[PDB]
Amino acid sequence: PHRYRPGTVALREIRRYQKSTELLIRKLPFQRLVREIAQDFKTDLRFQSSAVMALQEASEAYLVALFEDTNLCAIHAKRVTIMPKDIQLARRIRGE
Amino acid sequence: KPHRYRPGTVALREIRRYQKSTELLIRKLPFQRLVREIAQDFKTDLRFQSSAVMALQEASEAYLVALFEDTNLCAIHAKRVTIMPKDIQLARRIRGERA
Amino acid sequence: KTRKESYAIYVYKVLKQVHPDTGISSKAMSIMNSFVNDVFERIAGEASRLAHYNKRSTITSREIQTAVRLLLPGELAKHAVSEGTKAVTKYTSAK
Amino acid sequence: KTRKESYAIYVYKVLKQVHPDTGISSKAMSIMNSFVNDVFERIAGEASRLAHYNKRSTITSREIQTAVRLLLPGELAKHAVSEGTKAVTKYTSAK
Amino acid sequence: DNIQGITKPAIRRLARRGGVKRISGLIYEETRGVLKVFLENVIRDAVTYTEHAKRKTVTAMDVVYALKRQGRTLYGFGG
Amino acid sequence: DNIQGITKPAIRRLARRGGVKRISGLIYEETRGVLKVFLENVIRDAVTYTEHAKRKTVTAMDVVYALKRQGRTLYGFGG
Amino acid sequence: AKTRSSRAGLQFPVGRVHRLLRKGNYAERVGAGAPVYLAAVLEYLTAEILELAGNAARDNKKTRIIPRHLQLAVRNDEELNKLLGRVTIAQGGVLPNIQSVLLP
Amino acid sequence: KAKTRSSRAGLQFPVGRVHRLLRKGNYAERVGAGAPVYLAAVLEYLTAEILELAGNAARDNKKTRIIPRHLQLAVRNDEELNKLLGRVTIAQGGVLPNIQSVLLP
DNA sequence: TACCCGGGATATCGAGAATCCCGGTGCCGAGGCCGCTCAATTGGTCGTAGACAGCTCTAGCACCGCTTAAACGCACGTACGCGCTGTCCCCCGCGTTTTAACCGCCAAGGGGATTACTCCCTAGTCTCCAGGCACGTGTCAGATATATACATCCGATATCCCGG
DNA sequence: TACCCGGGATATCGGATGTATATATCTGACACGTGCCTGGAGACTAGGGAGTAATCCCCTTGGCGGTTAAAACGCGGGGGACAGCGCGTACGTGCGTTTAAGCGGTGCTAGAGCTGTCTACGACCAATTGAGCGGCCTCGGCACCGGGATTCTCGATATCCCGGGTA
Repeated sequence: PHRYRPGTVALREIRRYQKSTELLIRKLPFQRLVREIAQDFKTDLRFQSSAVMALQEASEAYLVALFEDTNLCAIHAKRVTIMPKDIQLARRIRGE
Repeated sequence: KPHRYRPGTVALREIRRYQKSTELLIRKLPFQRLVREIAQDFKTDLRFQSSAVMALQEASEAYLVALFEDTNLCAIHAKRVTIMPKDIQLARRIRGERA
Repeated sequence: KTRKESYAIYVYKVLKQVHPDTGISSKAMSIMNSFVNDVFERIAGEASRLAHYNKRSTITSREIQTAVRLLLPGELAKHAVSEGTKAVTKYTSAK
Repeated sequence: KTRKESYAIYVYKVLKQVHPDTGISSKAMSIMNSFVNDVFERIAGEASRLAHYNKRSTITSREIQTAVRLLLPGELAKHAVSEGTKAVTKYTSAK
Repeated sequence: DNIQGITKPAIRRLARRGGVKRISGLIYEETRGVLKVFLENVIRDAVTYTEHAKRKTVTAMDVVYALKRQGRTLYGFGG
Repeated sequence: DNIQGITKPAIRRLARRGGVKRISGLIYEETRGVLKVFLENVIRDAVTYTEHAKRKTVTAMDVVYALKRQGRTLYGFGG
Repeated sequence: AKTRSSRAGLQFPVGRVHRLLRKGNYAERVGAGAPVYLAAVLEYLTAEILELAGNAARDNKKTRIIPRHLQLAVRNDEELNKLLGRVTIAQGGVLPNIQSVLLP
Repeated sequence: KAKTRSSRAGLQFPVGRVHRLLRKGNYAERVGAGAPVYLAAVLEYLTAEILELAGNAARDNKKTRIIPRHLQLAVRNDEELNKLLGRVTIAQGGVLPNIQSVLLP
């Protein structure tokens, strides 16, 4: 029964996803979330497909830059585990 | 015996004293010499209004005070109370000022 | 001796209308003047951008209204749009 | 069927003049078109601001030159001002 | 309510793209919160532009103008 | 060379205004570096505006326009 | 000779706002509802900020608003802080903020 | 005698379209002639630099068609193009292959 | 005690899962050709924006003398940074089972966009005049010296508690 | 080996230091009046940007069948985050010494800041034509399936050198 040590598949995935360019969030649940959030601003809103694709591109770019800053906060705290402490520190130093 | 406080009490006393004041903390004349020296490397024989140097000093002090605020939050985040150049570099990197 | 325009007397008028006994220094008057210029430029900028987006060349009250709803955060937008619409009604129905 | 203007053929011409064998996809063409529009708006914005500061109403080559020296970081500014001044000389001394 | 559609593997993939090796368990709800706030800001502005155009369909240009106003310029969708 | 005119007590006062209780010794040179880089960026832009106005005196409006371009709007000096 | 400020019940000048919208090169055409509405908005923001600043001057037992009072008026309100987050007010200083972990 | 100003100025980007965008865009009352020539020159230079670095990164990837990913690498591996486009998201580009040192075994 | 027994850490190899490279095949989007239409160009005409000369008078820069406020340096001690170590629990890899994301195909209609037509709102001119600004003058808000009260905060100490 | 006395952690009040609250003085900066002039306002006209009606066809939404990649659910374990401990070193506090930053003056002059003149450079208008865009097409570069080389991982195993109780 082969089993890797903890850490090796994580680093393998870090490499696989830093080489790839495809969208990581699934398309349809993100679309439902966007329509749900829009609902609380105007009823009966329609959406071009490219509008939801643009929202998804920008949302994923934002969350990836956020996890990069969060990883730098974790490393700064002598840890290899990201924590909600780290996300809150990142957004605070970033000014959000 | 000569009276002496413990480390920390005068620091906090000064924190309160300077968070109440609004005056400029850097002295005026050495900052003016630094501003003229840096300008020299862009164009020779430049003149400056007095309000121009006051504006430079106002913005520079506001910038360094916000920077030390973020640096203190990084230090506290690392379970420390002493700021370090690691902390300044982390602050400036996350703030986007590295380049 | 060129007359430099300012918002100083208008800020002073609104200050007397909100606090009749409190005066104001000249440095705080400079800060209020720069605040007024800044917010002016922000709103007129966003309104010009809105007009360019919609292939229009006329800045009307609708552009300023949507610029205020974009730029002011939340409740400041709600009260200012109300105040602004009030002043345009009083303007369009006056003598 | 309204003709939507673009910079696509001009980007393709400059691509053939810098890499004769490499083509380009349509998504990268969209990204280059948006880059050109963006840098255009940035430079024309800063130039308009410069003209308003100096109480002027004419955007000349000097305003665009100082806008480029403000907006482009360092060596991109040095080479582009040179290239731009070259093209204005060739323009002002042509037949 | 559809915020759970942002699954735990999807947040893990996003973290992998950011270079994160190890992820604690309380991250996922925190991340759902932050993404929810981001889309709130962006879609509000986009809907405002739709309101001003007297239209009922939110175009991609609206989302581009909105992200650009917020200082996050997106290339590849026009404009 | 005049960068030492930014003294150790002045950096300590600035840190006190930021709320810092304890300061390590390597801070001071690091801070001299960061301030030097900040003024470099700002004065370069201000000098550019002076160059464009065909003048020899750097006005306060030049420094205000420069700080504003860099996203740090300063009130109280005109404009 | 009734001015448009008094006609609209306002204090900020509708004529100066209108000629700054004309000279500022924002569009080709500028209506009449636009400078009235914009003067109304500007008057409201000036009113709100000078109100909070007079309050902070009263708390400090003073009858003259200084820069420090504008600083406190802006940074203790949430929406004016969001509005003026990227703005430095000169001669203002900072809020009296001391972190919890530094206290004994 | 219908020689266009693009060819007259020795450039490729259209000086006429740049000039009519400076007029339509409501930037100033008057617009000279040196302004659209100079601005078309600057725009041509930046497009040249970006497509140069992008063809290099496409060649290094053994590809003959520049994709978004290649523009991403071309911009983010250059320092001054990164300073120019620091706050700009390129769609379909991803990120650089960056792994921190402390995470490695 | 010196034993042969026994827990910590090192190099070394070989199975083993994963990934890169290499051919082989299909398919669809990028490059290229053609009509045409509308915007780039050329020629001409005014009007005023800006380059230029001259004058002024404002403030920006060098120069000295006191004056303490603050920077500099040194001793010293203690409090915090950091390394070590021990625990435990939480997250990570992996197998199994569920489930909803995706494709693809089609259908109905909401509204995005385009064109035409009228019409009225603003740009522009001209004339008049009064509100806003520069300038002058008073007066009191507050900055500045001194005098006691009112919180911390640190050491002597008051007493608890083992120990060499 | 029992009494007495030395060290350590945690409440208490004296007492020393800095700090918030009471008067007196003196100022100089804010508030207010005056001349005036230049920008705001009123009136009138032209036209072209914008509102509105009709049309039509694009594309957005809704629904169904399958199928298959991905998400959800649990096992077991190690490895990393979290509480405890000690050292030393390097900062913070206070004291004397001393370096220079501020204040107050005048002198000067370079250069900002206005005024009048005047031409050349750009807006505006009409003709015309060719460059740039919609539509079409074909074909080769990219996507993709499969196999082999390779490339790092990880366990099993032989081997090793330092100190607490077995035979």
